[PDB]
Amino acid sequence: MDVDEMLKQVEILRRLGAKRIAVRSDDWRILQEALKKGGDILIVDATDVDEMLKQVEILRRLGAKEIAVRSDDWRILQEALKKGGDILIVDATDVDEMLKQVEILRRLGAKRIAVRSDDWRILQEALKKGGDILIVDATDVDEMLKQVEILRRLGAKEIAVRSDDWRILQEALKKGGDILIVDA
Ligand SMILES: [Cl-]
Repeated sequence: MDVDEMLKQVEILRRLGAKRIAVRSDDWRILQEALKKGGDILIVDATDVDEMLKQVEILRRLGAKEIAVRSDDWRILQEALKKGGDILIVDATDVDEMLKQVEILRRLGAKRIAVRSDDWRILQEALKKGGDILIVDATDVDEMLKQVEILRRLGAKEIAVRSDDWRILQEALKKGGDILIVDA
């Protein structure tokens, strides 16, 4: 998720010093509120190609300087690359499929690729292949801390934690995670 709850979360996280806050939502209304409220990255959820391109253009005309497009369909991500979306968020399931998806995106000139996976094995292979942002899907506070910490001493320079619970994201802020991804 709700607008007043997302604003409240963003405000609390910013008042705790979060320097990179992402707001994820399938509703254009929430994301426009987050931009106005100062959210750093707007994460456009998986939608149709026509609706994704229309939302990207208006977020950009409204002043979004960091737009992320999330999609499991590689067609959307390329069309968002071409439109100029800033972060391409790969939500793949198969390992060898992910590095395949990442490699074409990078050859096409994607300068900011994010890989999203609850499986730490995929995220490491993404770190190996040079993905720019590792998006950890959280579930347990001590499990996320473990994954964040291993990823960090593996050399991950940009770690994002995704959670719908303010508890996990504050722990990720406390632990030094780079991007806090407010789920809605
Ligand atoms: Cl995401």
